[PDB]
Amino acid sequence: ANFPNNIQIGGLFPNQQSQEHAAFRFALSQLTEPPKLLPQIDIVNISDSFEMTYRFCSQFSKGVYAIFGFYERRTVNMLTSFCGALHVCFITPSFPVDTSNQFVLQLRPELQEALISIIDHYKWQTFVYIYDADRGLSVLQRVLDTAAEKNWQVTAVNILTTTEEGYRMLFQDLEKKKERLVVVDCESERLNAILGQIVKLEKNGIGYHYILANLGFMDIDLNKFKESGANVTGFQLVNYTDTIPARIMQQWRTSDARDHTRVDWKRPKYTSALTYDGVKVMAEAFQSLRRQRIDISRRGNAGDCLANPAVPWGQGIDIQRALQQVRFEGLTGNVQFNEKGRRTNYTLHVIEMKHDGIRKIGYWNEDDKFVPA
Amino acid sequence: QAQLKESGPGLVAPSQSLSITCTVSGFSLTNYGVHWVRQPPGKGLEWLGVIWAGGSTNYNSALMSRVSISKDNSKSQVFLKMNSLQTDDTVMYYCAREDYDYDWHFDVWGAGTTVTVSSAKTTPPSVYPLAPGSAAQTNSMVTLGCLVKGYFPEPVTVTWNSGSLSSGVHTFPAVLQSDLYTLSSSVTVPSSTWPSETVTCNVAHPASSTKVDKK
Amino acid sequence: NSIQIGGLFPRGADQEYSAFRVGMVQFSTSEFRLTPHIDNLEVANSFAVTNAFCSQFSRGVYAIFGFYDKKSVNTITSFCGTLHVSFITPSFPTDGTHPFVIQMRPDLKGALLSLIEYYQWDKFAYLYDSDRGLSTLQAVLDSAAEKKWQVTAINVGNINNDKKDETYRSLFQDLELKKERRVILDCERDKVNDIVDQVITIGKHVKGYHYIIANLGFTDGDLLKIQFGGANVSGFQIVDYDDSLVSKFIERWSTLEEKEYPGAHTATIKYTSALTYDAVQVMTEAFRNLRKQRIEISRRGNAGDCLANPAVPWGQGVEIERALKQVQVEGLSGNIKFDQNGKRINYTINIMELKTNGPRKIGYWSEVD
Amino acid sequence: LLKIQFGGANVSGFQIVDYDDSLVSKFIERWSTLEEKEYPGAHTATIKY
Amino acid sequence: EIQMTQTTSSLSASLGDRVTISCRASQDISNYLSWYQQKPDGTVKLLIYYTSRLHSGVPSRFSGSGSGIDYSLTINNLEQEDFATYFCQQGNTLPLTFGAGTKLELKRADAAPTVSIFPPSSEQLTSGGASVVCFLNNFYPKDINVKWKIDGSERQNGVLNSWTDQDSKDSTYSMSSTLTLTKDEYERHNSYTCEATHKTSTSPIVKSFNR
Ligand SMILES: *[C@@H]1O[C@H](CO)[C@@H](O[C@@H]2O[C@H](CO)[C@@H](O)[C@H](O)[C@H]2NC(C)=O)[C@H](O)[C@H]1NC(C)=O
Ligand SMILES: *[C@@H]1O[C@H](CO)[C@@H](O[C@@H]2O[C@H](CO)[C@@H](O)[C@H](O)[C@H]2NC(C)=O)[C@H](O)[C@H]1NC(C)=O
Ligand SMILES: *[C@@H]1O[C@H](CO)[C@@H](O[C@@H]2O[C@H](CO)[C@@H](O)[C@H](O)[C@H]2NC(C)=O)[C@H](O)[C@H]1NC(C)=O
Ligand SMILES: *[C@@H]1O[C@H](CO)[C@@H](O)[C@H](O)[C@H]1NC(C)=O
Ligand SMILES: *[C@@H]1O[C@H](CO)[C@@H](O)[C@H](O)[C@H]1NC(C)=O
Ligand SMILES: *[C@@H]1O[C@H](CO)[C@@H](O)[C@H](O)[C@H]1NC(C)=O
Repeated sequence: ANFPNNIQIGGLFPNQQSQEHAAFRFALSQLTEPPKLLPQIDIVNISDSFEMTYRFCSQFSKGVYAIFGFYERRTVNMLTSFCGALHVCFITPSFPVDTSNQFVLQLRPELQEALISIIDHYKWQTFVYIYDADRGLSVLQRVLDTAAEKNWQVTAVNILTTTEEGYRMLFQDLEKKKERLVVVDCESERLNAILGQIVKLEKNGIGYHYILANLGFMDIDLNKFKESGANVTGFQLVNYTDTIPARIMQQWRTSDARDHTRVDWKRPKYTSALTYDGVKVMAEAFQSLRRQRIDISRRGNAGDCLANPAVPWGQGIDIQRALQQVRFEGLTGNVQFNEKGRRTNYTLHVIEMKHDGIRKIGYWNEDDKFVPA
Repeated sequence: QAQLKESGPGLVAPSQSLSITCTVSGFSLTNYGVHWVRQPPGKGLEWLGVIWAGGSTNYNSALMSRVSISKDNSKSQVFLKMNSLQTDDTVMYYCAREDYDYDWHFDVWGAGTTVTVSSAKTTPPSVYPLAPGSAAQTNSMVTLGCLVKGYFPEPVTVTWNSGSLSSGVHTFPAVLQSDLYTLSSSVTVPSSTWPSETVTCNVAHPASSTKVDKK
Repeated sequence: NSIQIGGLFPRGADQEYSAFRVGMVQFSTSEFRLTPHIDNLEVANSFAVTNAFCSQFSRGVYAIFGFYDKKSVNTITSFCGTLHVSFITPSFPTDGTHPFVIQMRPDLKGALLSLIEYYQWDKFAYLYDSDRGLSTLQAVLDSAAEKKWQVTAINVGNINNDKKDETYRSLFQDLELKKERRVILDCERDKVNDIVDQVITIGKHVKGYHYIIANLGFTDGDLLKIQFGGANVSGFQIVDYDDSLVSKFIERWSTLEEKEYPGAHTATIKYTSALTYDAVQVMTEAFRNLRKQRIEISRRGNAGDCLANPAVPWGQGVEIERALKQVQVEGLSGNIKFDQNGKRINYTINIMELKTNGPRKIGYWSEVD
Repeated sequence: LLKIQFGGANVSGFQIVDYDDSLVSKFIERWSTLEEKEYPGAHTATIKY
Repeated sequence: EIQMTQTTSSLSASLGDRVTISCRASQDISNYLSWYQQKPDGTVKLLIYYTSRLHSGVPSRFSGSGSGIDYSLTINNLEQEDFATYFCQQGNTLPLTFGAGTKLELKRADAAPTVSIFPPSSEQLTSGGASVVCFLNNFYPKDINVKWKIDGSERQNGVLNSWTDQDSKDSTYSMSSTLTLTKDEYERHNSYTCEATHKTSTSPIVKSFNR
């Protein structure tokens, strides 16, 4: 017919047990409406470009329609170029890059505008900048431009470059000033590793205000920041206290109760929610393509990856147009993609913690700059 | 533009060396390379040697013990000295230069000079008349004849009627026959001009400087 | 003997290609006869670059010469380090250490920091580009944080050509708010010309400003409009025309016809072409040393496909890698020497200042002192 | 004058034609349409005195 | 070494045609070939680079293709100046051994060679030698055999038939075979015949020469 019941889906993961593979399996297990998605999960080192290219070419030769997987700073340019030259979609819940084609679906929303708005609301004119050389490369330019426009005093410092001696040096340098205003944007594991060291400097807590640009602020071990005069304000994307999130929580709870899951689910991060939202987006797009009576098939029997010249795919263009016009209320909120492929029409809940007080300042959106509560 | 003019003796006895100079004109001699390829008469040209710009040379495995090219950056001439010349060395040699257009394409190629390696001495050209038989009018273009046999070294300068009556002259190329060039000429003289026209075969020996005219 | 290599050139590398061909013609040796396979292809993307790399590797080449941008560098480095295929490139150096990669452009962060410390600057502007990597920007930021400087970074790479009049004027007016007169330009040979034209149009080249062109080629860009303004500027130069070999190469270069060799009738020369010539010389010297080493480095032409898994490289790869890393010969840029990683060491970078009569040398830079 | 208006120094010059006038505007509208092959220097918004 | 050998020995065609000369190879050349044309005077020029491009100055009609071990060049439209030789040189592995190459010329009608025998002169016959020259002019094509016969005995030793090139106007060739022998050989013979067989006629044209 238009869409066969058997649909191949390629999965790229850096490791097996990371709490994301289990979420992906649970998201595919609930889909019972045709077309049925058949997962092709492959473990590959996301830092090795050769292995990533080999796996991508193997999945393209196998006949997969849509590919799902993460990448890193090393493999951020090859994947998007291959997807734009082969007309194959790609759903990525990792950090979004500025130079991205219309075939990639960066599920992680943009965090530079919200950070700039928070800094403007807090009336900050001089603060140190803490970032990592792995993923903190696109927001740093925007922060520097905002500082040059609004006449700020920023001092960027690298995590990998600064050693323990350099850490102590920069900490005493910021302590030489009266107010200690530090902003950090790192991964959950990297932020935990940094908190494993920053606790011995914030014992006094004399004018310390931290702004963690992480969407998993609830998953952070806030024990290191407690019993210290420091203020933290981290963004939040997932809200486990709503109706649909709690329903999905109970659903996976009963699913783990009836049969044991491979990987535990306690203390969930935001990557699992993003993977669930991406799986739901793919399922909705495939259902819309099947219900619209549109034929989908491989134009060439076992299409080569390095075939010269490159063979385009109008069916890939149709799949991209279908995956772009999806809209529903997912786990992280409302899901909507623009023409560039990024995520729009979302809500970011800023949460400030002080004296064991979970006070919600407000919510963030695209149209309005900032609104308190 | 670049060019390449080769110089040679033209005639050399056996068991002697064959030195040829090629003045590099239009380009440098210490920047680009230069190769020497020998072209046999009616056969495929084979590479004899190549004098690289670095100073070294690449002699082929055919005559490595008989060919040796020398460079001269001052006079801008690549002397191609070929020692121990054989009896079958009566061919033409032309030098050329390499280039770089994504492939080894020899663009600058000279005209090259010829050589006749023969141990025989010089002999005066003896021309003989070969008429069409009777003195009547056979056709509008009476095919004459000039049996210029016994010429050394090949070839000689044979002209019918000193170039005056040479219309339609189907002169065949001379060939070697026991150290003698037996030139064959056939001038298409008119019918009424026989024997009113003086069709003299001015056999001018090039290697012997013997100009003999016979009608 | 024949040694098959690979050649990758982007769209618009006519000067670099002509320099490559001139170097191939000049460095001829009876020990071996090279046979490159030039494949013109834009290094902006990654799919076409991988296709060209696989096509060059399917023939069974020994060394591969080609350029790359800040995007297609990771895949090239990985494909070179996986198959143990050596790589020579005059582009910007990569981040950290990377095997089987022989760069040709020396580091500029050290010389830039040295010039900044010599000029005793407190607050200045920094206009960089997103095509030469983000390592120099991080180094400048770290040096400023260590020395307590007031720096500012403005990305001039995303500036489109449609609103070039409004964007440049607006950013210069915004920079005028902080009362900053010292500006450091870090771009290729194309964006610096547009920045100079914008400065000329807005009238900021009056005496009282100091510009720094953070690039290996200072005389490459047009300077006939800045030397008459009155604002003294400084730049970095890698090649010196006062040397005998460089002067002889320039004399033998201008006489070349422009129809056959495009971009020949010019007194100066691009630093990329000079580095390509030096790389050709280095490859020739390495092949000569390998031929003189009495080693059977010749292999069969049965390499097959590039994406074969598992891929088993050959010892000739690491052999030619060590041969390329253990080379030392003079050239246009001066003395050529590589470390165990592959980066250039023992190099001399010349600092030039723009005067009324023209560019004048004020000193040199090195890694030891 | 695109290189002087952005310099900073104000200049002053005399003008004989008023482009905002109705007749001059109509003449410019009926003049810029003419092709450059037939009439040289026709696709110009301005005009010499 | 790579010994490039041309398959076609000599191919000719008329104006307005598209000929295709092939060039084989002993091993892989990596498409590093070159088809250079050489005129009859001696001046040569490179026309094909890397077996896929055209050199600067060559005509736009000349082109080529082919990869691996078998390549071939194909011209667009033959002309008068294009009627010449075409050599192939493989510079992949030193020493670069060039190929033989064919020769292109203009085609004409199948005409029979005009045989014309003649006896020796007076001083030539008095010296002791006798050359029975039979100038077979207007021979088209060059495929023409000869068989001399003196006094009924077929003459095979002492005759040199040096054919000439094709005429630029008559579009034909001429031969020159002289039965060089001693005076006693011509004295014993009565009438020496010069039978020349061409492609235009099946019967050999014999030209007798009485003493
Ligand atoms: C995934 O690939 C990357 C890229 O090669 C690996 O990172 C390297 O780690 C090794 C181990 O010390 C180093 O020797 C290399 O120099 C590193 N590469 C680079 C480019 O710096 C990484 O180890 C791989 N992951 C796993 C699990 O093996
Ligand atoms: C997202 O876009 C939609 C319309 O494009 C808007 O939100 C909708 O929210 C209203 C409020 O209940 C409802 O009509 C639907 O839930 C949504 N509409 C549709 C058509 O799905 C709004 O403009 C944007 N922002 C949010 C937060 O929804
Ligand atoms: C070159 O440009 C710089 C930028 O203003 C200036 O050089 C300064 O030169 C003066 C005079 O010797 C010194 O006192 C300053 O310390 C220098 N550095 C500054 C001002 O940052 C000067 O305008 C120009 N000329 C010279 C000779 O330096
Ligand atoms: C931290 O928050 C508390 C209450 O929210 C406030 O009183 C205090 O001033 C804050 N500290 C800083 C440094 O702003
Ligand atoms: C998000 O969760 C918080 C915590 O309970 C709750 O107060 C808030 O109402 C939730 N947001 C929405 C939109 O319901
Ligand atoms: C650097 O190169 C120069 C060139 O002459 C040489 O004299 C010097 O010894 C070299 N130094 C090192 C450390 O290699």
